[PDB]
Amino acid sequence: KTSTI
Amino acid sequence: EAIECHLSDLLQQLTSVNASKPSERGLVRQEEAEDPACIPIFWVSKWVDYSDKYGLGYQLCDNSVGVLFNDSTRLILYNDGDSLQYIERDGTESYLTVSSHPNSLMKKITLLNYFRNYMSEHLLKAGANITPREGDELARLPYLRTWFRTRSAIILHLSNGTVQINFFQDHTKLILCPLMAAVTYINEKRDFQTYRLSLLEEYGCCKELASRLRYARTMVDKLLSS
Repeated sequence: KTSTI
Repeated sequence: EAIECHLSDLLQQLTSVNASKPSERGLVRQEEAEDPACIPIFWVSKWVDYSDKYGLGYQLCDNSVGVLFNDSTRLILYNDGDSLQYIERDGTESYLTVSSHPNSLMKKITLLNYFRNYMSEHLLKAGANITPREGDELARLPYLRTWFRTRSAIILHLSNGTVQINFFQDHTKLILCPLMAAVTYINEKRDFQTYRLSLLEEYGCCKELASRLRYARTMVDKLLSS
């Protein structure tokens, strides 16, 4: 779960 | 601390702006609230949520990197790749180097490096087209004081007063700073603009910023209540 790719 | 103090100031500023119902004017003049000088020095450009096991890693726009671990401690690596800062739960800070780092910080430094290697390989940089404001030569970095995620956004609270809200559905972003009493809005087109909150109250703004500032009010209240 991360910020925008 | 002054941190608690800056949360109260942001809340008051947002409450004032929203109370004025900025999107409800005879003629909204949002352009009159533009203050490019008020662009933030720091914001979060990338983050990785590994809170199931360790915590949340992030990168600031200056390419420095931090972790807020699940035990409410923070490790921050400067963009020179050697300067370190450890911040304990109660805010106590220690200045270190990866060269001379205490053995006790082995595991956390290894985790910081995991996040560091991941982010420089995976994610887009938020506000990449934005040139930060300034701050003095040898200044210390802020750290992530707290964060949380809702269905609509991830909320990030920096120790320098800044609150950042990244909205999940359309990738719009708000960077709020009580010191400047300003807000930076990053549109879905990654276009951006910085507004003085007092002038937004004076001249009004569009429905989409107004809406986001209402949610921002709710979020800053949540930060304060916790």
